Amino acid sequence: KVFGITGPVSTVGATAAENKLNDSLIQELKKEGSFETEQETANRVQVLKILQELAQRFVYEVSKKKNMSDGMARDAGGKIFTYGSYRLGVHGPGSDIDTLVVVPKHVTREDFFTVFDSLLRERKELDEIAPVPDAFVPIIKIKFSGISIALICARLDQPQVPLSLTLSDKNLLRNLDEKDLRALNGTRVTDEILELVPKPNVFRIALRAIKLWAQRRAVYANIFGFPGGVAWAMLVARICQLYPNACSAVILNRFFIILSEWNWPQPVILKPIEDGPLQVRVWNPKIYAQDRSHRMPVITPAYPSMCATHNITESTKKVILQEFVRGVQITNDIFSNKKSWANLFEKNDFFFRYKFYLEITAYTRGSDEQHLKWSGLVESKVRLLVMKLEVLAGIKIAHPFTKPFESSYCCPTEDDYEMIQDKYGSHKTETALNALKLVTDENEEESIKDAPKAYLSTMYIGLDFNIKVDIHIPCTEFVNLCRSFNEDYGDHKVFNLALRFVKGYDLPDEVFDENEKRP
RNA sequence: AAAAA
Ligand SMILES: Nc1ncnc2c1ncn2[C@@H]1O[C@H](COP(=O)(O)OP(=O)(O)OP(=O)(O)O)[C@@H](O)[C@H]1O
Ligand SMILES: [Mg+2]
Repeated sequence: KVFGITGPVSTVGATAAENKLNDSLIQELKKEGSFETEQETANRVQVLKILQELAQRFVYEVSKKKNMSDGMARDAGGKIFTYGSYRLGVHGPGSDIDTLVVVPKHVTREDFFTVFDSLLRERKELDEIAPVPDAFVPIIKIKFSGISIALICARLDQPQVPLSLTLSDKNLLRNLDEKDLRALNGTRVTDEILELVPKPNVFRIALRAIKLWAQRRAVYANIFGFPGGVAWAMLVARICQLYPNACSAVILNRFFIILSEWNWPQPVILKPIEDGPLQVRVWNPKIYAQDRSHRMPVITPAYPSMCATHNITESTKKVILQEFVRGVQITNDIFSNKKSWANLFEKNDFFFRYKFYLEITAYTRGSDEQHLKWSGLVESKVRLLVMKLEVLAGIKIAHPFTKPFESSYCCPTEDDYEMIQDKYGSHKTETALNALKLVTDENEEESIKDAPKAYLSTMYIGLDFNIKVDIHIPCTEFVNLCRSFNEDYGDHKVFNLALRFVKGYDLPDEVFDENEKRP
């Protein structure tokens, strides 16, 4: 049993004391809501039934539009595969379902963003929709029967996709567009990770703990330059390979030690990187300057191997490492009977730890869908601002928080919209925004539900200075950069973007939870 | 072609 590219660090098995801490770890995971209910799971499976119905109808309808016979259009098939954390079996109650739609050659992504998009919109169950056709991997994001779904589409080079099709055959990848290869590899990567760990259930528990920890410590969000689900999965998988007989609790301790001691940017790799024909691009820092720039590379096992942490910046690297060091101290303390699992999973203090914050607000006076598009675009560029800021001589760190803050306002007139852009983002002025603000208290209320809305999504970057530092160049670049995608958001009567420098004590109330109090 | 699954 060779798992991975080296032998194990240790084949020593778990002691009674370690197994006791493993039992306690699992109980803390349960208490903290790591595992969804049976009903919640049933709800996911029901969505998957509908998505398959839609996928096949999608392929049939496209086929017919391309003048194929009734019988041939049916034979074209189409199917779905899960991928991501639900397929891996480490999802929680709040996790999305990642769904890959596999379609034959005559069905393209333009079809996906027109016909399949159309089919989703017919559904009474559709709560939200935000198509993102221009992304490294194009996606339709939806909320369906209250469940977040991520939908991507891979076009195979064959006339038919039978329901029985599997993705094991590497021949299926021949000559495929880069975007489709990435799509198919969502599913293939999950399956290979499970193949590459000595004890899948030890791996699953350890990963559930790392997902909870990373969420709590605010080091989980691919979009903002932190590792996402697959990067965290592969990191845990590597530790599992190195300690094949350890319990999950011990894997956590070793995870923090090994990854804090790791000689970054040496890559984390789960299996020898497969060579392909010269037509196919594989992660290789010797050939590609871009790959050489990856700060903490975590490489997917599925051919062709890619880096799952391209978005990591100098600042987010420093934060991840700080958190690993904390993990070492706390897990050691847990194993020496001084601390609890609860201590490890304690919430971050992002909004207490810096003197200064840069506040980024995307405004939309329009539909919820328009706001999802605009705010999604802006959110996707925040890491670019982080990178521009962190290279400025006077900046010690530019630390992005991992989730936007959403709010909406009743906004009957053009003048009201201009007022909202004035008063928001400062605790000094934020009380004046009410009572236009929508709350879970009065949202049911006919006047509130019926009113035109202005929507806000606000992101924060924590700032620490090497010292006033002039930050106008990165900020102005960012403002202008977002505007040009392309002319879709140039209308200032509907879309706006504002950046605000804010000191810690003037941070909005939204930022602090019930248990917490303003500095 | 500034890597939103
Ligand atoms: N940056 C990336 N590099 C490589 N593959 C990725 C990347 N981001 C997403 N994926 C693929 O898409 C899948 C789903 O992405 P998603 O962001 O939903 O993460 P996940 O693993 O499902 O975890 P969770 O949804 O619980 O946060 C991943 O598991 C992975 O296979
Ligand atoms: Mg997911």
